Amino acid sequence: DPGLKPSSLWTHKIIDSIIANRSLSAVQNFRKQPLANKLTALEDAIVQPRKDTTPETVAAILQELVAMGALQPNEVGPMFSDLMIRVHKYNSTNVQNNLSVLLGDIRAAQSEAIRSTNVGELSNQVVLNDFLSREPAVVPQGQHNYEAFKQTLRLMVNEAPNVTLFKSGPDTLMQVNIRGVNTVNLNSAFKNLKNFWGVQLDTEIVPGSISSKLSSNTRVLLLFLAPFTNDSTFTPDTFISQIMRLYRETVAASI
Amino acid sequence: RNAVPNQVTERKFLVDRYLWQIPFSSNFLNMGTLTDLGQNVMYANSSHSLN
Repeated sequence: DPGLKPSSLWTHKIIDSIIANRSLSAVQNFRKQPLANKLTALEDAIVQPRKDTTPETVAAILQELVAMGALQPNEVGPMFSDLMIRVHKYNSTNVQNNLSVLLGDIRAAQSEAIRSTNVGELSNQVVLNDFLSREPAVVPQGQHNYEAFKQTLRLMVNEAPNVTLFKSGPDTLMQVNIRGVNTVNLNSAFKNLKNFWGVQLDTEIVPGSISSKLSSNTRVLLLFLAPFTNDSTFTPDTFISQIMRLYRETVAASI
Repeated sequence: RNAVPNQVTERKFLVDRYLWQIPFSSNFLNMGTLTDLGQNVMYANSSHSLN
């Protein structure tokens, strides 16, 4: 999208995510809401607000002419309001079909670029390179375990046999074939691992209160990446370099 | 030393540049811009008068 599309449409979608397809997470968010936020989602079950898709369809083909290099990016400023002022005047069924056929040729032009190049084989990397983008890329107390953790995570995406690595709205999940607790939230695992990069195992009155703050989410992520690392990895005598040689030898021994 | 007895005292106050605000909430403090008692006027067309 340019984008002309809003994000987080939960005020229109939380009520047919409970009735249709029976989401338990949508129920837990819905009971939490105040009474005013709750009544603005009960009407959208009854009547759904109809949105005009004309300016989103016209702006879809102005971005294609930029993508083909037909016109400069400063020209979709004036040319968009010159094409919307024409379809407001001469609006008819013969025009509304002309927008859809041109829009149908945009998706058919790029779906041919997907099947011929076979980028569906690299569908794991596209979701994953989008995830490692908005990250800070410079952590305090770390930065050699942090760079090496991403490289062993990109290695698991390419070398593991069947990883789906899909995403929900806000975050990115990751599903492997170990049944049960397949899924790992990669986003909330990097907020738990925000402080635990340059931690060294020196200051412990009792063992614990460092390895106990590792939640059950990010502990499973440290279990999936454990066979695909080495000792020529995370810098030695740290906290994360001794987890990854503990979880490696509880998988290489449990065979 | 020569002060008069039976001195009645009396008080007052001055408030300038201020409007006496009365919030419409259950407790009289601010939990939100859209108050809690302000949300419970929606149900069954909810018409109220006051004086």
